[PDB]
Amino acid sequence: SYELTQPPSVSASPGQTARITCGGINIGSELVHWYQQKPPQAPVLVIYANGERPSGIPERFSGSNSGNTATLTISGVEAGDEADYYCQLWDISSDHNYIFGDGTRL
Amino acid sequence: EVQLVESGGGLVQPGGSLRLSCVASGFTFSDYRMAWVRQATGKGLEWVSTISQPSGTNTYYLDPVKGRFTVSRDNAKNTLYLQMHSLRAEDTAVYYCARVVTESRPPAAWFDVWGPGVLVTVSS
Amino acid sequence: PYLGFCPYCRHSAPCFSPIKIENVWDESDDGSIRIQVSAQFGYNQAGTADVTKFRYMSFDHDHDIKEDSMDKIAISTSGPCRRLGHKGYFLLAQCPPGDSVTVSITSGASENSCTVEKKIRRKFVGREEYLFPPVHGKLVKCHVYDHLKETSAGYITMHRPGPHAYKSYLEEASGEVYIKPPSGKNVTYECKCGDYSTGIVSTRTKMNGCTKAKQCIAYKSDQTKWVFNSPDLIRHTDHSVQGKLHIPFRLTPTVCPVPLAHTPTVTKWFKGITLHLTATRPTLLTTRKLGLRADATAEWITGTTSRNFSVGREGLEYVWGNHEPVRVWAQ
Repeated sequence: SYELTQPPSVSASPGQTARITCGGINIGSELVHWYQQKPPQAPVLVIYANGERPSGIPERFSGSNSGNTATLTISGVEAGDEADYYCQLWDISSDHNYIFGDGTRL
Repeated sequence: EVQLVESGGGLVQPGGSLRLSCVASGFTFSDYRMAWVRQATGKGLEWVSTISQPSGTNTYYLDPVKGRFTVSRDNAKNTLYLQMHSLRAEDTAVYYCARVVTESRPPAAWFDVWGPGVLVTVSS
Repeated sequence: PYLGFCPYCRHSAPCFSPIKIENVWDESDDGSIRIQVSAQFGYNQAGTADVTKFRYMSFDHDHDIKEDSMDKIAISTSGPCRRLGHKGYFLLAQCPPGDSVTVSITSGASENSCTVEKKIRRKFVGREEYLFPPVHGKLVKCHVYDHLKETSAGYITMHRPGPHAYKSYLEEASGEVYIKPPSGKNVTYECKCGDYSTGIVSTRTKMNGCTKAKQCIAYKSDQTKWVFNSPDLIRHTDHSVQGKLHIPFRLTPTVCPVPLAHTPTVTKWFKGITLHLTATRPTLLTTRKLGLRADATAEWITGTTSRNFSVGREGLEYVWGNHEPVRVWAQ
């Protein structure tokens, strides 16, 4: 069973780039997915398959995954980016489990 | 428009049972795998169960909810269902019924469409 | 150290082999040609640099990487070629002219050869055809591949290895499908016998509801390599640029020797000249008037001959082979 760890918080004024990290053992060998949430609204997928996005996601969002770390990079932060962010993976050797991260607020 | 709408939740006693319904519209209900996912108040999202397509032969569940919660589907009315039995306090949460998009190679699954959700509370 | 679908094997047909050529370059003035294959030259199992041996794909269901020595590789287009250098995917070699290029690995009687069509013609520099660089001649500007293997003509990108399916991982017994991974290896399996279902199994494992082995697939979770973006391999979905390696043997500038043709003998008549010429090989003669109209002429000549060329009061200029321009003015 993989354990997904993200920083509990990240602080970012608007204008620069913000990185949010998901940590887990050997997660670079799997495909991570990043979801963004404004509670109580349902979250929204922003990254899937480590490098690519659904339609409508602005160009500032990008994702990467390597070794033991996945990274969500948000260039030019604005007030609207202040949200909760959850990293996700599908550990299929563990009976098709869908493992999420603890979460990070911006 | 692709839309998923939940219903059936509410207040139940511990040890009780409930039937959450989720009606789907705007897409071929029979062509996609479906799931129920959970969020407790102030906690993160957590996966509950998945039912496959088109007949939903293989059903997968989280470890504590095995033997008590059952997913089912009907393609005729395009409705997903989750029956719960022997409900406990920590089941109190908002459930989203989610359409599943699965890509074969590498095996990877991520959810694309979610309903607004429905709350169940389990308290005495 | 991946495998490419080489069009021409040892025998006659296409196969999947480590030694597929997927591109060839010959622009160098000296005739040296740069070749690109899927093997890793100068590298042992772990990839440590060592010229004497190389690593490549293995014809087995585990498909590990196995290694061999330099002396057993050969290259040939019409006659045998000479290896000038090797690094990773790339080779540099001097070859006789031909219409195809072949690389052969000779593990005893196991002689695996891949051939690909490419018209390589004997090319020269200067204004005189010659077989060989003359011992004496003008030193003219040329461009040739630098023998230094640490150079870089550019960069090529590689990505995560894609699927590598097998049916030895699968087995059929009494109309049921089992997966048999290699010992101690977690092998990713996925199948559809009605419902689609995935997973990872590290041991001899059953699957239910399945009667045909064609419906299921299994393959190792091998991310421990990087593969060139070849057209012969089905690809990983996350095909981001995951590595850039240099293109050794940069096409560098230098000076080359070129011959000195026969010195012409001028025979002059009224407002005109008669150049007696000798040139064993094709030599380029060019001329042009120095007035309003150049009236430029060019001609590649062999043998011995004579050319009558009118010269006017304005004058004439001519270049004979690599010699310097010569100018004349009539009366």
